[PDB]
Amino acid sequence: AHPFWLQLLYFLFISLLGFLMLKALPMKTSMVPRPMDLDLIFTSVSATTVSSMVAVEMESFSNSQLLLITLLMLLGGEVFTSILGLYFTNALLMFVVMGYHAVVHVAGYTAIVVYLSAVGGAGAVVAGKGISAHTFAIFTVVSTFANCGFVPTNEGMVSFRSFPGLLLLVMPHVLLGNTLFPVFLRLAIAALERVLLIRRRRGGGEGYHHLLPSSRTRFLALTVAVLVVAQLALFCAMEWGSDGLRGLTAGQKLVGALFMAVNSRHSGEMVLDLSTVSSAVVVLYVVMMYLPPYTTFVPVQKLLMSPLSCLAIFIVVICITERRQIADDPINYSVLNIVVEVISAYGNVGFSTGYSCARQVRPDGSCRDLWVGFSGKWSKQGKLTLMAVMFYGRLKKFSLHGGQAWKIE
Amino acid sequence: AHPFWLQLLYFLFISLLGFLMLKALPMKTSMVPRPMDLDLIFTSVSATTVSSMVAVEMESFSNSQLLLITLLMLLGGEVFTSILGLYFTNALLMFVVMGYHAVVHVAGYTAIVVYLSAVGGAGAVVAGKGISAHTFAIFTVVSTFANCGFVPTNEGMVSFRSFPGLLLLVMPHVLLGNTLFPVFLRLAIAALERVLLIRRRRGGGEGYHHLLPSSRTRFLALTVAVLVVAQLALFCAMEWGSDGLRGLTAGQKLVGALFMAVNSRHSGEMVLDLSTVSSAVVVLYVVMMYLPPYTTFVPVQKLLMSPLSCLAIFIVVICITERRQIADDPINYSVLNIVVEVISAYGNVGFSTGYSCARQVRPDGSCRDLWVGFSGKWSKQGKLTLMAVMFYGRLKKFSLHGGQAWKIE
Repeated sequence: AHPFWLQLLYFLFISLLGFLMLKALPMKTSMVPRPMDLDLIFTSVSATTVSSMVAVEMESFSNSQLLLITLLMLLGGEVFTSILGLYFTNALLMFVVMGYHAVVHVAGYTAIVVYLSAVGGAGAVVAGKGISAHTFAIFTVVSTFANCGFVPTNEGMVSFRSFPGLLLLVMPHVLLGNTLFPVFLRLAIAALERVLLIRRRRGGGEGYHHLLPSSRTRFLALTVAVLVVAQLALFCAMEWGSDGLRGLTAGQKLVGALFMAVNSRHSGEMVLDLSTVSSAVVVLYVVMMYLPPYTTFVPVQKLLMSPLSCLAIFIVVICITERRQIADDPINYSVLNIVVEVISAYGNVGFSTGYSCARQVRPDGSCRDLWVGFSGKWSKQGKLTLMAVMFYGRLKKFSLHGGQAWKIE
Repeated sequence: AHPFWLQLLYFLFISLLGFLMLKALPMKTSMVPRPMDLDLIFTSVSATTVSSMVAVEMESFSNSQLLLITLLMLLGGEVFTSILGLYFTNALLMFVVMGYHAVVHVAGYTAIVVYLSAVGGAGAVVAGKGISAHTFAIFTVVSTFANCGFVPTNEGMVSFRSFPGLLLLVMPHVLLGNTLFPVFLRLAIAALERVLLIRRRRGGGEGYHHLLPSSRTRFLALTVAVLVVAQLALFCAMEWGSDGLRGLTAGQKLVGALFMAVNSRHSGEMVLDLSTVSSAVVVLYVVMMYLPPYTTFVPVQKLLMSPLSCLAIFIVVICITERRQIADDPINYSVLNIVVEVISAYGNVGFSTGYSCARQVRPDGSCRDLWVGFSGKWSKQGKLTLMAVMFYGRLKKFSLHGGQAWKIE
């Protein structure tokens, strides 16, 4: 069995199960009609293929569907699908990877809740939202760590903006579950060595696709900081006296800047909104957000097309069939925003510029803009194509090749 | 001597000489003040690195500077720089390549002028422009064939729109000088064989970077038609009842559609305007316009970055330093338009969406919009960065590698 097919079926079945059990469960309170089936399946797909693509307000979700999405996105986190693959490849490192999965989860949702309760601060916010502190902590942890980014509140982290606690206490899980997974894996195996030599020193790699040679661990930790600090520097050199950053203090704004820079890689947790930000920053986000997480700067089948060519074709489709809204509301439906959304689907971040109705070239009729955050392109065909891009991007490691026959000079 | 350095100096010196002799020569009539030095050097760079980037109206150019640009873009056409490289590599195929250069030029500017004179039709247009029929034919031929696209008239080919003569009689030179150069080279060597075997059959290639194995000639002629027909089909399936295509007949509109599809690769001659065209067509143009001309679908130094990464960095720069106009006039300065311009500089097509002032979100003050056609980003820094992209894109064959150290999963 080709692991591509196996994981495709895994994700498809888990998404279907999540969608069904999300449809069944009660909705928060009773005054919100259940969203159309497409929105629900979109939320299930986003949760499974750890990303975000909110597409449905998170304050319109019960405390039961919150746990459902918790266990729908955990089953779909990178480390888990890695453990589930090791199990089949084992029929001993699986034990340690699962142990650290559990350890980091426990630390996360036993520290976030402690911060929430002990020091009130931004504790009344979640209480007003109707989300329990325990459920909020669980959802955030199983999201952020799985590098999903789904936040319990409609605001996202902008509600927790102006409070650095849940930003520096959450991001470490972004840096502990998706990109710097091998680095901390090796670093903790170094401590475990007190008691497992064959896993450390160079060899066959134990057939573990998420383990790298020691050289590449340190060299991938370099690419990260150099990209994280690059995004942080650009965002602090462009959007520092911006309109969406005025009421924050210097430290309480740099916290959000670092959160955005770190999460932009493959987590997708937003504290700002990607509409009042210069296009030279969202372009850098797109560029640093298309890159696969184990992409390293090492200074030391023919019918398939390259991932960038596939993204080009998908953007071509999104623009080809969602006309009459690009030509009607160009500011909101700018090809920059379309590209950002498509490459968020592909990169499994879930960055979204939203659909602030104030940006319409001309306000027509009743525009009671929802707080979904750019629920795709508000067309069924576009939502389906975006979900296809999402599924193609989750299993990107099995198609990253491409090209070949497209032979350049 | 690394040929990259030699050709860089060649292009730099030729551009400087062209700029100086363009500054010296009289301007058309006397009522047009000479454009600022940056615009003149921009025109020289565009002519040298066969592209377009009009940046200065062509009806404000004398009949002497027209010949200057004629001989400034010929010296810079791909075939010529290939012959000049063969000369140095010869210190016999140089003779045949030069012969066919001359033959196609002669046919072009002895047929276009014949069509212009014999059948009046769109002959009064150029007469009104003030451009002589002979000079118009020369400029068009030395442009189109060198795949430059500079058109003598301010309109471009939209003035010659509604007249298929100068569209199907010019495009063949687009398909005879840049992309299907090797195909016709081999096909004509087949006829010459009547009299040169070692150049045809597989061997060392004679060190000719513009010659391909017979298999790749037929396989590159495939990629072209399949891309040409793809662009033609998309443009005819989207922009066929458009506003900028209403007054044309079915055949007289399909002629322009085919002209746009064929020229979009590496010529850059516009009959329409890239503002009243759906973004799903300009996106396809960008995708089919970043590809190098000898790119084939074959179904049978560490500090450098990949060409797409370099383009990403250049677009990041263009957006980073040309702020306050993206946030002030988003419709005209859309990142889609910026990307189109940057990848036109890189691909050496010279496609330009123009700056129709009607597209401003709010018309402020006196906007006497020029007919330049998107003279860069109307900022000196942006014009310089665009010229740098242009020079980096002309000698793309010497940097197409890149990446390496950026090691993906």
